[PDB]
Amino acid sequence: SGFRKMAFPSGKVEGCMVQVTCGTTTLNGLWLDDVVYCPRHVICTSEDMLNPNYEDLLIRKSNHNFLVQAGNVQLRVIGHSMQNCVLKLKVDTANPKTPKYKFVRIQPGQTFSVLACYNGSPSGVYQCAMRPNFTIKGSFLNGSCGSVGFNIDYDCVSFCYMHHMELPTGVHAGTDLEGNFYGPFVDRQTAQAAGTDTTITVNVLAWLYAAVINGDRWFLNRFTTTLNDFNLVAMKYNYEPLTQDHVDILGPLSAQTGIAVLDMCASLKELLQNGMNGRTILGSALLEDEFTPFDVVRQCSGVT
Amino acid sequence: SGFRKMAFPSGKVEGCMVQVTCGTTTLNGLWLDDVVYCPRHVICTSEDMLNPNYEDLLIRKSNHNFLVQAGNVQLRVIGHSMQNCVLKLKVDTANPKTPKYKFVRIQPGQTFSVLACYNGSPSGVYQCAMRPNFTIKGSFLNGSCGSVGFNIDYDCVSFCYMHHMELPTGVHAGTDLEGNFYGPFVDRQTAQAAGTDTTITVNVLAWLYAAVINGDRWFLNRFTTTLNDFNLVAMKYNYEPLTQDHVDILGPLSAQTGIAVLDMCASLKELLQNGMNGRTILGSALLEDEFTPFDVVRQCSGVT
Ligand SMILES: COc1ccccc1OCCNC(=O)c1cc(=O)[nH]c2cccc(C)c12
Ligand SMILES: COc1ccccc1OCCNC(=O)c1cc(=O)[nH]c2cccc(C)c12
Repeated sequence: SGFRKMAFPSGKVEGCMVQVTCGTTTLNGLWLDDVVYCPRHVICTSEDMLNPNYEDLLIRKSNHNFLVQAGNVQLRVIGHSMQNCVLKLKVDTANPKTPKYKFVRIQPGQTFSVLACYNGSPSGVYQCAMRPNFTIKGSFLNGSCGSVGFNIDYDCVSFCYMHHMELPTGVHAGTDLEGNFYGPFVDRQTAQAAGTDTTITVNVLAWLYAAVINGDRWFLNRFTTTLNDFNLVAMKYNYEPLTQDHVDILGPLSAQTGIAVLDMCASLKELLQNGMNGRTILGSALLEDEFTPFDVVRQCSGVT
Repeated sequence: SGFRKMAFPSGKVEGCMVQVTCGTTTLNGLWLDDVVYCPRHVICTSEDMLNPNYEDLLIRKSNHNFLVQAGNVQLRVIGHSMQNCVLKLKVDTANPKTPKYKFVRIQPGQTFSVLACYNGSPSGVYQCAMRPNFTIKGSFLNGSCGSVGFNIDYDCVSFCYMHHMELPTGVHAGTDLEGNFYGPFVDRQTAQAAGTDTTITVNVLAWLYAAVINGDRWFLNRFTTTLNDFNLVAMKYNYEPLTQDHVDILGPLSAQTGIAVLDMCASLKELLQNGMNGRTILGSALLEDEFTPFDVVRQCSGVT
């Protein structure tokens, strides 16, 4: 028992982190097979970043200008290319530590672990959610660019995120591993509107199920509701509308606890309307939305 | 910017996890050099656990009865010994993945990362604190015994905890790597009183400094207090008394923010007496005590 914001073991990803330097800019790269992936803004200078002409900046760069160092060893760069907002540096040596991997574009509301790195060295690992507005509320300082987000299914790492920047609001933005930004963001130092965010309803319900499994049951009530009635409350409280696909994803947790999804919706409805009254659920005094139904089952079943 | 419950990168510890089987019990072992460390209760059966005679149970066991498997390879056990509540299985092969390491006994209020494992396979990593009453509020299921707690200083892993059991209250208990339990706990299936717990005051103050650094400043007020006045409030709210050693440890954060420790104590005093009034600090609606002053500086400075 117990419920924690658990990250995947980061070992397989640690073995892929390298340092990429171009001119005076240093950031992190991901070395998979004979390719190092990194944010394309590694080729910029402070003057460039207000509106960089990436095509022109990259034309002035040659293979030998990209300094890639894996720990203490230097990699020889034999090709370079820009794909969307990422640079792909072909190296002459395949990473011997390359795990089985996939590149995936995650959906908003899904979760992943971030391995925060500086100068190609891992510093920490944390679990987070891709917000409905495509930002991530991460923890990143100068030099963290190129740190990646991932999920691990047994021996396969699915890389879903590469960190590109911090918005003026203090939230984070990045791309999939093909360099396509999540959200409307652009790799420029400009004011960028992140859309209206909402709370991930399916995750809050999944986390209420995790609470019941772990013994925190005070919020269970004698009520039920309908998808329509629940969605009127979710609208008022800036929660994502609950669909039958979400109810279906919550099926296993509903079966495990014997609490019908709409009955859990009625508990959530009461917590939204009345608050927690100074009480806590799984050590939290707010409604947590960073655990998916899959995460709750995985944590509550011990998948390795 | 941003502040997360960040765990150390678990790679160096993942390479040390093995599966230990004795009879029908399987749990996790830590393979460092030519020794595998595991909880001594691996030699018990369900009937034994109410009050096991460990010396007698171990006498019936021979080297060949301890099945140690590192991934898919089997280790040959050439010696066994019990030290306090741990078993030390001498194997004929030194772990090639043994990082530079130390065994340390952490103090209550200090933090560490746990690499939760099942059948010798890592499943997840999370950050937690050793509670003032020597329990840990972890997330562990059946088979998690032998999972370890650690801290990493550059290339050196300081192992501080090995998981032994879940108390009937749902909190966790374990030992240092010499097998000495933290707290009054014994490795028996019995009702065991965990002492009165308190909130880690120095950590809550460190986390308020992390909040100021990251932009959450609403709780700062026009007041100050004394160590004596603050300690009367800390007594009433079951917080650890603040000492000058704690103020001294908070020196660097006080210098970074320019907010005197006693002025931050006055903000904490007001939050204890008035609550958060439906507001949040670093995404939390309660006062967080699982970040030490060292953790706050490390996260806010990017140590790798
Ligand atoms: C405005 O910056 C960019 C905009 C578009 C593209 C790239 C931009 O920056 C690239 C460098 N950024 C970081 O390394 C950075 C990332 C982060 O998440 N937090 C920070 C906290 C303090 C200081 C810094 C520099 C960071
Ligand atoms: C009463 O148990 C012991 C007492 C003293 C000594 C050893 C004891 O158990 C050894 C086995 N324990 C676990 O593997 C276990 C650990 C844990 O943290 N959570 C669980 C959640 C559900 C089920 C189980 C079995 C666990």
